[PDB]
Amino acid sequence: DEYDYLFKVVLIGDSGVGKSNLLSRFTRNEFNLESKSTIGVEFATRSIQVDGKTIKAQIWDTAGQERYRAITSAYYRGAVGALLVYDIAKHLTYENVERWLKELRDHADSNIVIMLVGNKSDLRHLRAVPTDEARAFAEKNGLSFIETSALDSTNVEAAFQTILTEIY
Amino acid sequence: DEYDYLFKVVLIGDSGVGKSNLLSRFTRNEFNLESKSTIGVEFATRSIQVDGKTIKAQIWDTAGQERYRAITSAYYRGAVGALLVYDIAKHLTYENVERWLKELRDHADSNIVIMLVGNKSDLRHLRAVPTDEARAFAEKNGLSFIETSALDSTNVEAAFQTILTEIY
Ligand SMILES: Nc1nc2c(ncn2[C@@H]2O[C@H](COP(=O)(O)OP(=O)(O)O)[C@@H](O)[C@H]2O)c(=O)[nH]1
Ligand SMILES: Nc1nc2c(ncn2[C@@H]2O[C@H](COP(=O)(O)OP(=O)(O)O)[C@@H](O)[C@H]2O)c(=O)[nH]1
Repeated sequence: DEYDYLFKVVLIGDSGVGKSNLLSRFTRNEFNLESKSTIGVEFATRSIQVDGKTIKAQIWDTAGQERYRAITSAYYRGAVGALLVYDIAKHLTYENVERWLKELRDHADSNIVIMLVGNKSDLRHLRAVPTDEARAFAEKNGLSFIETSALDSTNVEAAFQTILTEIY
Repeated sequence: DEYDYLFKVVLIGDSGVGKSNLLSRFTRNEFNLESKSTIGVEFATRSIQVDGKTIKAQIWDTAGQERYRAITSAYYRGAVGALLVYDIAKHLTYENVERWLKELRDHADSNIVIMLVGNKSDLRHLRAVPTDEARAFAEKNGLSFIETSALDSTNVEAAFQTILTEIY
């Protein structure tokens, strides 16, 4: 309705890291243990205050199954921010971060803000990716970093708040 | 990208009529009693080889929640087809059809192909909307008509095939 800006932010990362739940957690405060992730591409909006300004954060997610030219273009088109997500309890998903970074470099707009997100922090008892290793990688590649839990909500609001503030 | 044509078809109608399940049926022949409907807007693609050609039917669905210019325009933009859905066991969802037809009128392309769909035909013992009446309304408005059951699959693939044939 009435707002100041509209920013599109896309979620990327291995399937199963919790992208659909970061989306639902942030935009509707909903979480599902048994995934209700999109079968294709999905986006939902959340209005949030940033520096007094009302921003409509339109968050995108995908199963990544469909990759024909048209859909891949539509996904990144206009995106001013990207949350590159991995699962702190699954090292493989972090090992794939390098590839997702290249993906963004090959399809995203040049001015896109990227933030590395280690999701499922509530599973720290089974941690597979040391916070320090991920943070160091984040710094060396010039991008913000934070660990979240869509499950218990820790840092979810902060994560989007941060990337949105970096874009504005 | 190796198809011949890309047709965008949108699903509209009251929430709870079964749109997310028509989408899951059309794309993966799957049905969920426990709704996995999108929380905002989502689209998935179904590939079908017809006339030696290969067509990608990009089906869109909506939660109907988010309602702000930007997204409303993007929803109908480029759509060559529309499935206007109601629940045959809930008379109110049928009453709203006329109002849904109005939204297509001033938001969708004038030449968009519209098919009226009476879903949940498996709940015949709870029917609230007589078939002949719905069909008469469709007839008078120049709309195709069919009753489906995303739950037991009846006429779902046929409804899809019908509108695509009308669009192609
Ligand atoms: N423990 C835990 N599970 C999570 C978290 N976020 C998502 N999940 C779960 O992990 C699975 C995969 O999540 P899904 O959201 O479908 O992620 P996607 O495939 O990346 O989009 C589901 O079982 C979720 O309930 C989280 O922060 N903590
Ligand atoms: N009996 C019956 N239930 C259905 C049918 N299609 C969908 N449903 C159910 O009715 C509810 C509403 O469906 P949902 O797909 O989320 O429709 P939406 O809100 O229009 O997008 C869900 O519990 C579905 O499982 C159908 O053909 N028959």
